[PDB]
Amino acid sequence: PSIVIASAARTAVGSFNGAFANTPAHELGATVISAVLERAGVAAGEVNEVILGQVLPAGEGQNPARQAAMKAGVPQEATAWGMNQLCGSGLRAVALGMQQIATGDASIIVAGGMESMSMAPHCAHLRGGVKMGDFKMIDTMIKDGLTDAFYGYHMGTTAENVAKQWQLSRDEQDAFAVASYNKAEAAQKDGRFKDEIVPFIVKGRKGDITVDADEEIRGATLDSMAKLRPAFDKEGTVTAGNASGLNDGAAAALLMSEAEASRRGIQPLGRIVSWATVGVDPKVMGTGPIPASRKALERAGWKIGDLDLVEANEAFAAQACAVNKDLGWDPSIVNVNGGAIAIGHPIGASGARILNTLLFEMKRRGARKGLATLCIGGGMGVAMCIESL
Amino acid sequence: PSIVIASAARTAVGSFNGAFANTPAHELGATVISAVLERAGVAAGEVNEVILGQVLPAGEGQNPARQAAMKAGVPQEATAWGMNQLCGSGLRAVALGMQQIATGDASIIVAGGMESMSMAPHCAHLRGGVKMGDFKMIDTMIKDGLTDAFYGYHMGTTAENVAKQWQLSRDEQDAFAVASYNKAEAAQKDGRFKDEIVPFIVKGRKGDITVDADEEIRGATLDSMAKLRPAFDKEGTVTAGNASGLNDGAAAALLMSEAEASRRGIQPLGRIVSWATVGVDPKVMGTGPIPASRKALERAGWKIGDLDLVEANEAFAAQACAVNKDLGWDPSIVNVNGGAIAIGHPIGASGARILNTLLFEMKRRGARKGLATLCIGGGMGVAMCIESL
Amino acid sequence: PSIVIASAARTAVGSFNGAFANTPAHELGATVISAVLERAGVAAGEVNEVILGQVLPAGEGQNPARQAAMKAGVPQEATAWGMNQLCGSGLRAVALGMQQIATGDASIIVAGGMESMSMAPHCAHLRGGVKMGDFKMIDTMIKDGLTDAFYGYHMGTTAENVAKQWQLSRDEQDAFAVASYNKAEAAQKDGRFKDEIVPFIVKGRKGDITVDADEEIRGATLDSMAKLRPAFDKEGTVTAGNASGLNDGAAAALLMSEAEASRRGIQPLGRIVSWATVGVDPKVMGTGPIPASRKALERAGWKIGDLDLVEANEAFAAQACAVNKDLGWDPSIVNVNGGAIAIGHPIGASGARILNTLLFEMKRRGARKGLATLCIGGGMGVAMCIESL
Amino acid sequence: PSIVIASAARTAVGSFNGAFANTPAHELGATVISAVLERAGVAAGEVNEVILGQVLPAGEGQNPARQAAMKAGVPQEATAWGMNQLCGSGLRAVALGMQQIATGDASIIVAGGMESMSMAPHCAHLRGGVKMGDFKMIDTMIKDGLTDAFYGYHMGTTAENVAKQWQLSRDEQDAFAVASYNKAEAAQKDGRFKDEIVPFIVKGRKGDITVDADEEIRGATLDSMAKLRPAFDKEGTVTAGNASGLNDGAAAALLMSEAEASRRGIQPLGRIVSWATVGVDPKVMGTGPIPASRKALERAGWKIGDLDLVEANEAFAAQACAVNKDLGWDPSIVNVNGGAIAIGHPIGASGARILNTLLFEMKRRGARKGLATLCIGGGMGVAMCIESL
Ligand SMILES: CC(C)(COP(=O)(O)OP(=O)(O)OC[C@H]1O[C@@H](n2cnc3c(N)ncnc32)[C@H](O)[C@@H]1OP(=O)(O)O)[C@@H](O)C(=O)NCCC(=O)NCCS
Ligand SMILES: CC(C)(COP(=O)(O)OP(=O)(O)OC[C@H]1O[C@@H](n2cnc3c(N)ncnc32)[C@H](O)[C@@H]1OP(=O)(O)O)[C@@H](O)C(=O)NCCC(=O)NCCS
Ligand SMILES: CC(C)(COP(=O)(O)OP(=O)(O)OC[C@H]1O[C@@H](n2cnc3c(N)ncnc32)[C@H](O)[C@@H]1OP(=O)(O)O)[C@@H](O)C(=O)NCCC(=O)NCCS
Ligand SMILES: CC(C)(COP(=O)(O)OP(=O)(O)OC[C@H]1O[C@@H](n2cnc3c(N)ncnc32)[C@H](O)[C@@H]1OP(=O)(O)O)[C@@H](O)C(=O)NCCC(=O)NCCS
Ligand SMILES: [Cl-]
Ligand SMILES: [Cl-]
Repeated sequence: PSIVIASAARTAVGSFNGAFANTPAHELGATVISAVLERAGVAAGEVNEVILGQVLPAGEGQNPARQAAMKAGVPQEATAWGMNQLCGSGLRAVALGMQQIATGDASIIVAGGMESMSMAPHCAHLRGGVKMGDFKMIDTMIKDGLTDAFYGYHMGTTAENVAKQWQLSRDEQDAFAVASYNKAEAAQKDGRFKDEIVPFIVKGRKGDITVDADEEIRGATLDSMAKLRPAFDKEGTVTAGNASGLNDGAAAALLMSEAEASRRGIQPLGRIVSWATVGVDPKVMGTGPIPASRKALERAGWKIGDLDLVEANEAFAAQACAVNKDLGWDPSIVNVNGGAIAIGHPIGASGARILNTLLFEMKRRGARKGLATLCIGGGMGVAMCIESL
Repeated sequence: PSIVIASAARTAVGSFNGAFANTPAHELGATVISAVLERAGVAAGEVNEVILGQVLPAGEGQNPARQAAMKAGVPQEATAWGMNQLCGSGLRAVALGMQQIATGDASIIVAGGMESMSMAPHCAHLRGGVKMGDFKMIDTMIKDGLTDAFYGYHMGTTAENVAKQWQLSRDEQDAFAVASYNKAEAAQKDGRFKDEIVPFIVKGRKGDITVDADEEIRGATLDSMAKLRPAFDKEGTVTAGNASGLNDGAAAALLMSEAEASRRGIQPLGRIVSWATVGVDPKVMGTGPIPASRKALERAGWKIGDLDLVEANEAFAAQACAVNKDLGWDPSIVNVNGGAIAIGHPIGASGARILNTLLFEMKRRGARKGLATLCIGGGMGVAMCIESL
Repeated sequence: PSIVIASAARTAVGSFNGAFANTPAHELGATVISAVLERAGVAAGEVNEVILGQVLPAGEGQNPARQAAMKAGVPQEATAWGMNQLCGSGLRAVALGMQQIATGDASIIVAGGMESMSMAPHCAHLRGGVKMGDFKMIDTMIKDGLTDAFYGYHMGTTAENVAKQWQLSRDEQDAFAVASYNKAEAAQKDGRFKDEIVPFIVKGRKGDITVDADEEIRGATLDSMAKLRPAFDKEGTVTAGNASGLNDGAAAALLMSEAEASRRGIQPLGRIVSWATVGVDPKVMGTGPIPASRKALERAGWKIGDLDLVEANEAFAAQACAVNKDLGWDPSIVNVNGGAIAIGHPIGASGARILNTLLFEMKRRGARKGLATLCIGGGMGVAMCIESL
Repeated sequence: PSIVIASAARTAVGSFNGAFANTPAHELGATVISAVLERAGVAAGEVNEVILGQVLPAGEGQNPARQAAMKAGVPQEATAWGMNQLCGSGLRAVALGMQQIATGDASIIVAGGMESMSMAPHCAHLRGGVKMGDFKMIDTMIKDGLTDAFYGYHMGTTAENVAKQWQLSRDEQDAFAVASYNKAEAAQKDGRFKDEIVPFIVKGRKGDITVDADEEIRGATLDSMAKLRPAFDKEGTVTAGNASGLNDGAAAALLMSEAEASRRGIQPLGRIVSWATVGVDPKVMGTGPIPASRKALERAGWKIGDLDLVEANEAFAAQACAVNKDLGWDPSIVNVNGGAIAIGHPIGASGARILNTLLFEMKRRGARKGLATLCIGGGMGVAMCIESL
């Protein structure tokens, strides 16, 4: 069978404790679900299932994916569930939703990801009681999202391991960072994000605020990156500038068979040709996209040179430089409008975020063969190949 | 294609703050993952992916499914992720794992569920700061697992609504409870749970303790159940006895193609013929399995009378009577060895728990056509049809 | 015997989460202790005991009064302790320190009060453990400082009771408020607070900041005060403007016998002639100063008309108007430089704050007979009479 | 003037999380206040002021001393306040109340101490917000009661400093421990605690329980105490047996002039002749009573040999041996009925607890000149001399 992406939308990537500081994840997910239905002309009463990836759902209630679907207008007859493959969750939900229609068990799937790292609460197991002494209040964002459970240190330390393993100097990593900021700043000015971004209405008590611009996009220079202190180790290279930040947002895509799009007169953004996921050593989780993209290309029967456009998520400057240096694809086609270093890294939603950036990127310049991939904590990677119709 | 279940295992369902009081979820998941590999003769280096459902992973670290696979012995080459469809998570992971091999994207899948409601922490959003006044510490088990996010009350209140519409007397619900305990009492005595249960070693500081028996099995009487006070409403019918409890445990199943099983000389427990999931009104979420089982049966080409054994999860006595009364299947084949009212309700693992109980019961008494289904909070249901080889 | 006040000092009253947001109470107290020693020519090695009132010391460590004395330079040979009579703590410590020298058990006492309501933590009894359900995180400032333990409502409700019992209109309370702001702002412009205020250096990571002005002194308007909604009752008269705020600060005074001051050539600010404390009904705790000041005046043998200057703490506009209406003293001599409505209300330190304001105003204009008094939560009041040497 | 102790009472010292696990301090204080009034024939409407020492009042509400007086029956006209000199609060409150009558400002004072270390909550300053990362939940009992704010370690470490500097072997410390337990067991068997102890009725949901016996009194052996591991240092000498525990309780005494007692026909337990408090190095806070008792004896004009009975609080076995070795008084008259090692150490109430034990023992065996003293955290000590009428 053939599965296409009829429409795709995403909210503007918000800053940590920024515009979406007090906005739950499912409310951001409800906006993109309603948006992909409007952009494709499909009614809510036709969605079979909603698949939204989310890593930090603590305190939001029973199944925020169902809450997002019901709030967006999807009726009670449909189903919904959340998945967690860390950073590659947003892209795997699209592949999982692709398999739902592939196995003949569904006809229309709204799949994507949503994440609100600002609303992540602090937790502590208190059922057994604390008879005496102090106890830690654990940050769910850091513990369940940003710390490798096998070695105990942050994901930035795994980037330091990649930097030591590939011999990536502080100047070479900062040079890759400023390139991402310069490509993202030009894209926001030229309006290359307006098609992907659906405006979100932050309902506040002191009036309403419309968010329709990635607020983590700033202007960095090569000298403003050499003054940043290392954020993870006292003798390291990864700083707050050459590393992706903590962000909120949501993204989704409307999936359907290739015959259904022709029946509805829908012109899909692209067709899902192949997907893949492979694991690596958690010490060097940043090398995840290397065998994942090659396995995706191997299943699609495509060479690396056949690709016309690449979206490789920039979790860190060290991991992004190695993947580009190793795969050897033309860096002029990788993250043409910037990357997660300049846009943001909403863990649950970043998988579908770079998919939105890629799908509209293939349409805007006439690219035919695209590829999106991300690195995953704990030593994993996911990749998907998209062809234009 | 054809997907079979080569092996299945489950831990004993532990009580709230009982044997697994201080045991993380992924440790229980590691035992079942390693068990299904031993019972089938498949090495750990052959698992492509691990799909484990889990509702309450707060404070356990990055992707507890990955931690369970690595601790069980699954190498770094494989991938892993967690899913959340509330109570139907344990069963949907099997269907999702079936689709991985169906689409030719995987060869060996270890799928199931794990949940540790005792290790569920209390949380509170504290990033924005508390300027003044008291703030609540939210229990993640109740909030993210046992409260409908659309009406705000407990799952027990939804059972009262099902009881009001289906005319289920106070005595008729207690009669279903004692029937579940008496069938569970006979199953534990006759040893019909020893094959499915894999022993877990609770390593404590005062020696080691082996857990290989469901510690929630007691002897209930009809008069000891009519004196229980309603635990959810001041004037109701749902009590602590006729409702599922808070429990810990894990369960899984090894998935593989039917040709691969014959090539390895494995005798599969059964073949996955059909699956389905549909949503219902959140007011009567206990009626989830009603439209789900018919959709699963219609895809398999089976009549309702064709089933030889049924495992319908007993979230509440009210919901179980309604699901049985509407489909009209012979009550002698539903939960022959007892149900969740007497065994326990590990949210993430209950979907695969009743699958293990069904698979080993179908094999020991020669049943050919089986069906497992559960109700899901928020108004959903999941069902799977299994045939024996 | 005769006990005089050789010197007195106070820190600038800081706003809630303002200049002293991250400054512990004992650090503010150490500055005032060092100040009263410099202004009197007495060394730190001569202080026999340090008595500092403090209402909210939770989480600050063992006996913050001892920490303030040690940090200020008082040697280990001396003693120190903290007391708690709520809002009258700052003034009762002076009377208690006066009794130390009166009974011949001490010769030089540094007495006063300190409070940091911004550093008040949230607490919860967790030793018995929370098996199930949510639990409240109790604000120590609200619970242990601003809530009557006999009727359960805020201290602002007791002001409403005083307003209802004394028939104090909303316009009369706001008129008293703007009068307090105008007297304090004009006093701050004319520099009538520089003598009392000792500058505090808030050592922050982004440089040092000197605080030498009560930062809650603002310009209020009658129309900007009549639009404020009542903060305690939905249909009431006490608002955030006509009520004292939550504030941080410290104040103290160096006590010594009248003969020792003449031996040291010190000109004391005043002599403590009489003191008194009496209790009232907790429903109308604002009437505390009424029988306390009358008992203090009778012990000194003074009539109400004999007073030349009065400092009656303005906890609320309702409580302050009632005290003036009952005692009947000339309002032109009460709070000449403003009150707690415009300066601030650090509960533990407010008792010594108005003492500093009274002592320095009596000295500059030649007043001989003064009286300071405050209302106390739970239905109490404290008052002290000061005569000039 | 002359101030006598007309009556005295105390609650049984409860164990940590024991009989008084859920009993607030002021409820224990209300029982002792009512008890000292009945034993002297004085009504509650005659008490001028209530002075209760308390170290851990976090979360109990506004001024727990006021709550204890009101619940015991003291009318609203009277006043009440709490003081905090750590371990010397219970005894210094008696001295402060003695000075109230000495300066002619009061006639009848109910003074003592109360402490409920089991009800001590965990706290954390959360107004400024936790931007990122984990934060500790501070135990108010450990932080504000048992940790030296100048060196950061527990009070047990100060005992280790005393033990190393005074040449006190670990076996000599354990030998002092069993002597305290054996003297307490014999005193409890012979009923020498019945006069001082007033029964407390713990009102629980499962019926009422009368507590009239110190539940921390057990039978210890020399070999069961020499096998205990040091609780403060990994290679130390202070164990859980030779150190005082965490306990709850309350104690008080009714103070009045010697002439007023004769007017009422009251036979006082003793007359307060002298009191004193002096500070020492916080490194060796256990040596507090050494210069404090010498100063108290010098104010009374008594030599050490003039004492007939001594109550020296046993905070630790190391500090108690050093105080006896330096002062050189006959150990046969010190703690005849046992000490805090076997009875308990309620911080706020220990000062008045050993006062009750001293007052009733001096009366029962005819002792004339007595002395009570305790060591105080942060490097202080307090002592009081009592003579018989
Ligand atoms: C690195 C990290 C800790 C930054 O945390 P942060 O401090 O709250 O973010 P900030 O923007 O405040 O960075 C701190 C400083 O750097 C500055 N800064 C950020 N980006 C900059 C840039 N491009 N140029 C210059 N300065 C920059 C900030 O303005 C700030 O200024 P300050 O010195 O006054 O504080 C966070 O982004 C991170 O850990 N990212 C990786 C997390 C993650 O998702 N890992 C998994 C990926 S798979
Ligand atoms: C978990 C649950 C049992 C809570 O009841 P509970 O009040 O917390 O149970 P308790 O903590 O009071 O302790 C268990 C009590 O039940 C009693 N009990 C348990 N099984 C019993 C039996 N078979 N016969 C008689 N009494 C029994 C115990 O003796 C105890 O009595 P007690 O209250 O006097 O001490 C249940 O009411 C519930 O809330 N389930 C929610 C989980 C859920 O939603 N499942 C469906 C998912 S859709
Ligand atoms: C009354 C109380 C709850 C105020 O709470 P608060 O909101 O945190 O204090 P605020 O100053 O921030 O009041 C908030 C609003 O009122 C405004 N406001 C405050 N004082 C004002 C004034 N004098 N004129 C005009 N506006 C004023 C603030 O600017 C703010 O407006 P905005 O936030 O809408 O822009 C608090 O001050 C209080 O409870 N005090 C009681 C003290 C007490 O009990 N003492 C012991 C009694 S013995
Ligand atoms: C010493 C201290 C750390 C121990 O706390 P604790 O361990 O909770 O006290 P416990 O009652 O639980 O004693 C626990 C252990 O010691 C043993 N123990 C206690 N008292 C004993 C005794 N009298 N004889 C023999 N063994 C004893 C217990 O049985 C247990 O050993 P176990 O593991 O074999 O069961 C704690 O009491 C403390 O900090 N005390 C200091 C109090 C203080 O500083 N007061 C102020 C003085 S200035
Ligand atoms: Cl002196
Ligand atoms: Cl009197």
